[PDB]
Amino acid sequence: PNLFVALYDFVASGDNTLSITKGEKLRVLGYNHNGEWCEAQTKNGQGWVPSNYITPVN
Amino acid sequence: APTYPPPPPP
Repeated sequence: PNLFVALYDFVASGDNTLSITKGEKLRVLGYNHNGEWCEAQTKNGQGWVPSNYITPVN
Repeated sequence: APTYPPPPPP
């Protein structure tokens, strides 16, 4: 439901952002005020990633 | 969340 998959690689630009790899699964906690950033959890930790870089799976 | 915009997807 909040289970997602990464569409593209994203390299953390610091400031509480999280690196993710295409194909990786994430759990989504929420979004920032404009929906552009998504706060997510993966095996590598927790942080903000682009909302457009991920999508629900299953 | 970051104050700047995220990169656009490709």
